[PDB]
Amino acid sequence: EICGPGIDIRNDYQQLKRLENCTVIEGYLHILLISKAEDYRSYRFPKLTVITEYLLLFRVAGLESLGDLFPNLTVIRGWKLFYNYALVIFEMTNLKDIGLYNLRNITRGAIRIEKNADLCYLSTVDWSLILDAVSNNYIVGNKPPKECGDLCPGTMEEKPMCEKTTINNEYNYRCWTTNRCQKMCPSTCGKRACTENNECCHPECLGSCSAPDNDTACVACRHYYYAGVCVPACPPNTYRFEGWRCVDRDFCANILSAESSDSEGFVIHDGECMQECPSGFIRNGSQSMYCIPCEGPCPKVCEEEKKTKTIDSVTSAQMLQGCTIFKGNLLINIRRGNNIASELENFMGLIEVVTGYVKIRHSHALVSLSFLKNLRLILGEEQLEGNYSFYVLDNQNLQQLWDWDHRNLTIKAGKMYFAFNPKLCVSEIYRMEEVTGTKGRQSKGDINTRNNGERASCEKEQKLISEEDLN
Ligand SMILES: *[C@@H]1O[C@H](CO[C@@H]2O[C@@H](C)[C@@H](O)[C@@H](O)[C@@H]2O)[C@@H](O[C@@H]2O[C@H](CO)[C@@H](O[C@@H]3O[C@H](CO)[C@@H](O)[C@H](O[C@H]4O[C@H](CO)[C@@H](O)[C@H](O)[C@@H]4O)[C@@H]3O)[C@H](O)[C@H]2NC(C)=O)[C@H](O)[C@H]1NC(C)=O
Ligand SMILES: *[C@@H]1O[C@H](CO[C@@H]2O[C@@H](C)[C@@H](O)[C@@H](O)[C@@H]2O)[C@@H](O[C@@H]2O[C@H](CO)[C@@H](O)[C@H](O)[C@H]2NC(C)=O)[C@H](O)[C@H]1NC(C)=O
Ligand SMILES: *[C@@H]1O[C@H](CO)[C@@H](O)[C@H](O)[C@H]1NC(C)=O
Ligand SMILES: *[C@@H]1O[C@H](CO)[C@@H](O)[C@H](O)[C@H]1NC(C)=O
Repeated sequence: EICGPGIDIRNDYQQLKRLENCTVIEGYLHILLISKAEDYRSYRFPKLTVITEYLLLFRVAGLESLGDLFPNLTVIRGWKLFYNYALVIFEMTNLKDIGLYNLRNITRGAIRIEKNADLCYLSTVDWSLILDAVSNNYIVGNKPPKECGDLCPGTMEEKPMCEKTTINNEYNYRCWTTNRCQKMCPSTCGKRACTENNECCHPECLGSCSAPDNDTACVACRHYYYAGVCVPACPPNTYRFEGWRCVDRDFCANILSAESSDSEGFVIHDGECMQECPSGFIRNGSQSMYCIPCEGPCPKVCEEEKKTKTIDSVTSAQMLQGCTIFKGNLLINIRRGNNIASELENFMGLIEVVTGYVKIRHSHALVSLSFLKNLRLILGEEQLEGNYSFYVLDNQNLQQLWDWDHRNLTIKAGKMYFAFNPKLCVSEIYRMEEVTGTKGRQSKGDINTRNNGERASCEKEQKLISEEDLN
């Protein structure tokens, strides 16, 4: 049967029993960190014929051959890879050979056969028969051919049974083990598979087949599998799923059905049943199976554990990246200021709306609030003591807010307070008021002219600080 998604086997060999019914592993297979006992015997899963992504064996000892486990693995489709590799075999102690003696096609990605001290029967395999892109294989740290002394079936008596290819200007016999030769097909068949008796398969059959010229006798499909048939494409009203099979809509619509997911569910876009809409699309309603183009960066509501996000750096604003709506409060408190105003804007420039309030305090690094490039509205659903939506205090260099000519912003509810911005002419402050519609909701210690703009050419008034500021 089909088992998915990626099976992750490890620490106990006995976990390899999770694989006893799988004929197809829809996803990857990981076998790490296991140690088979020389004492205890062994498993063997002849049912496994296909793995839709990659096969990765890492740091496993006691296993002396993979054909021992998967004597019938025939295709590793490589629909998703472990970093370019469809087949990774690393630090596999004891492994004396690959033995994957029915492996006939790695549809995608390459292979990595690294530090396997005793691995042999390695130079005797013709990976170009199995893989296209052999140039990308990565091989090193295995057992040296001259110490291996491999002999293909027949070599020792005197009736070679294996075929010969040339690999790296060496013309020799190809085989997976001493008793098993690598299978090849009659040239007649061309780019097609063939039976055990060298009979060509249907052009759709991938890997191999039970009866020639029959598209229902495949061991795998070249393209898509469907209703017992290797199809060259999915039939109308059935959709590609996982790169290898066609599934109808109620199947797609019922995939998380054994689970209580609060997430938006599977969608069907461009003929494929997939868990999520394509990059610039959005589901046209919540839990609709239909994806529609966003028409700009897709809407994205960001909301964190705490209510007030305090951005005290450029690194701290990382999470804001991509967001259109910040549900919470922004406390922008940036002191250190190389040039964080273009860096910040690649993080905060997309925010159109803040649901809470915006507090700018101690932000000496800043000269303008213009990196909030998309901010169109502040909702004021939560406000500082006093009823403040917009609160700006102790800002040494702030010269402007936003450009009150090139830009528009609105404060649905709440009011503002300004203090201790020496480079910030009250004029801007007075303009912002008109624009945001917060004009008229302001007390008058709010916009003081004694410590706001005091040291900037402009064009409770002549004092630097006052009792009015202790309020
Ligand atoms: C999300 O998208 C689905 C799928 O719709 C398809 O893709 C969309 C992205 C868009 O391209 C659609 O045009 C396309 O179908 C939407 O499902 C469709 O939903 C509409 C909603 O009513 C259905 O159409 C209706 O069919 C009725 C029965 O035949 C017909 O009576 C209706 O006509 C009456 O109402 C219309 C609509 O307002 C009116 O203009 C007419 O004059 C008349 O009074 C109406 O056409 C489609 O059949 C849909 N179903 C399917 C299976 O495709 C889905 O609604 C949408 N979700 C959200 C939240 O928008
Ligand atoms: C391993 O198997 C694939 C199977 O081919 C598929 O079916 C073809 C008829 C074609 O339409 C492809 O899309 C399918 O992948 C081999 O790769 C295909 O090779 C054919 C012929 O070279 C080529 O036209 C396709 O583009 C290839 N398909 C893909 C996805 O690349 C591949 O060559 C086989 N590897 C070896 C060593 O034989
Ligand atoms: C597989 O099937 C057998 C019998 O149907 C069952 O006992 C075993 O628990 C199953 N293993 C899995 C992983 O399904
Ligand atoms: C292929 O083989 C199956 C069973 O042997 C058969 O029933 C099906 O009809 C065959 N396909 C053709 C085209 O004959």
